Amino acid sequence: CQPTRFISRHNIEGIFTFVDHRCVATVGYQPQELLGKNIVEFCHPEDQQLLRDSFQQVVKLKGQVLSVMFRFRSKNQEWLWMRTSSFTFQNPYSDEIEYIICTNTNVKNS
Amino acid sequence: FKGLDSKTFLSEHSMDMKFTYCDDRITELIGYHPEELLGRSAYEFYHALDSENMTKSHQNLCTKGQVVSGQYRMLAKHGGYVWLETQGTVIYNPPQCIMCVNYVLSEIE
Ligand SMILES: O=S(=O)(c1ccc(Oc2cc(F)cc(Cl)c2)c(Br)c1CO)C(F)F
Repeated sequence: CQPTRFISRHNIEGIFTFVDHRCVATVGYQPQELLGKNIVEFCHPEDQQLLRDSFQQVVKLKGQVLSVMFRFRSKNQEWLWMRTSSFTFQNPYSDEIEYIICTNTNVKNS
Repeated sequence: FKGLDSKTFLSEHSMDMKFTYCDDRITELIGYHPEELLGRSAYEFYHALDSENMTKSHQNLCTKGQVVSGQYRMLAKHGGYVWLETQGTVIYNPPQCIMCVNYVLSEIE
């Protein structure tokens, strides 16, 4: 039985710049409801600073994976536990700013 | 008991909803220092149960140009929530920014 998961890309600030349509089954939103918003806007107030600090560190970790668990507000206004695994990508043929790639899975907290 | 002016404060936002200015009155009322709000979207601060209603109110502000929010909760600096009603107005130029007149309906809960 597959976990429910979807990919997103963010800028280093946390704003969704790409959202895989598997999000509709995972959290209920159409990709265009997430695009242009900061992931922290969907995050439980107790988890928002950890999520900001996580986006801040992933760029220091030399392209290695950083994981975070946090409560994400579904389209039904319910808090779902999400495990986001993130890493940076920067194309070495260029000097363009790195962006962050995330995989977002609904997980159990137990 | 507080007088009307003391429960009211103005804020300004970019069209992406991020704070670009907030009156210092917010500090006594909700705990935030204005400069800590700057660059963060309004959406970071709505209670979950108000979120969808605010999104709809925002659409209305963008289609109509002015809207009154009706009653919502802002996350307070040290946790809990304060109830607010806001009058929002879009300032358009030659949209440029959104001006919010915010009235506190409750203490931190
Ligand atoms: O009334 S609106 O125009 C509106 C209301 C609040 C808004 O921002 C604030 C200002 C605050 F002081 C605190 C909080 Cl939590 C949010 C904003 Br931005 C709008 C415009 O959509 C509509 F969206 F509700």
